[PDB]
Amino acid sequence: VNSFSGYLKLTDNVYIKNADIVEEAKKVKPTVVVNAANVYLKHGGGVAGALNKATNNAMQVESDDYIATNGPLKVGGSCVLSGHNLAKHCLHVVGPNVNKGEDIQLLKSAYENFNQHEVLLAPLLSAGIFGADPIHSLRVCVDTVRTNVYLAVFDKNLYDKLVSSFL
Ligand SMILES: O=C(O)C[C@H](NC(=O)c1ncnc2[nH]ccc12)c1cccc(Cl)c1
Repeated sequence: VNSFSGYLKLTDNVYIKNADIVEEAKKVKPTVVVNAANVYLKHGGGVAGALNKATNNAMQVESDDYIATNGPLKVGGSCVLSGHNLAKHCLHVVGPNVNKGEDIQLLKSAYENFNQHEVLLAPLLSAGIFGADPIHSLRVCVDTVRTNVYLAVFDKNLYDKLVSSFL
């Protein structure tokens, strides 16, 4: 038993809510919150900019030190950093950004990173300003992640569309 609340059950292990992931994180303090990152960990907008803003830019400061030491991530890859005031850990996961011309086939690889953590609060990878089809991303999530994932969908209209079309 965990302390996520009001989540619609999609499958054995995937639950979904129309909620601001930043607000969910502040309320639950999960072990792992997933950031929809880019390879440079430049947290400008979307999930990343919003999470980072909620940490008072501490996420960005930590991320810049990480990149200075390790170089960029791979598209499809991830790293574990602090969750600051939002969670124990933040799993920064790089899905493909369609508006950058990146390979949508890498979405499955991106979701595979979730399997290294027993429970996660997460956004829908490559949705929003990443420009991929959110219905497809949800299908990849359910068909790839085996651990317990709680998806927080910001856009109300998107949430309703995702629920009503889910097979
Ligand atoms: O679920 C959605 O609607 C799509 C979701 N977006 C957000 O979670 C979001 N976007 C902008 N500002 C925000 N502030 C608090 C949350 C938040 C998303 C998912 C993957 C990549 C990106 Cl880039 C965006």
